[PDB]
Amino acid sequence: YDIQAWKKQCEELLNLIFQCEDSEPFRQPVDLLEYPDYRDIIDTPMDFATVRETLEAGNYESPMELCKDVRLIFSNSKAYTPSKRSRIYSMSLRLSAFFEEHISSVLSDYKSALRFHKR
Ligand SMILES: N#Cc1cc(Br)ccc1O
Repeated sequence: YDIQAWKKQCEELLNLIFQCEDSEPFRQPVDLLEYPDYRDIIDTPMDFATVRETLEAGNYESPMELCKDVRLIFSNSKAYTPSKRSRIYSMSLRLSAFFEEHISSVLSDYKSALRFHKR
């Protein structure tokens, strides 16, 4: 019932995501020089370095907030892709499946810890 355990669990999951080749297009903000119309479609850019920095600065209160930012990386990729068959979008789908498979226990354990704290 450790209410703080999610933070190191998220740090370790972000480390795995950074080791994965599929994360390369998402490790840093999208390059506006390569994609000059990016901000005409995407209102809120997000990337894994920003997620990691926000976590390390102590600026997430819960793993749900981290999960909302990670999911924004994937929805941005889906909204900017010109095709559902594109390379970068295809990498986003595999990364998303891996992230969701691993974040599920983090969220469940945190929510269970909070419910126990308030019993
Ligand atoms: N992150 C990540 C990831 C992990 C495995 Br296993 C396979 C594909 C991926 O995109």
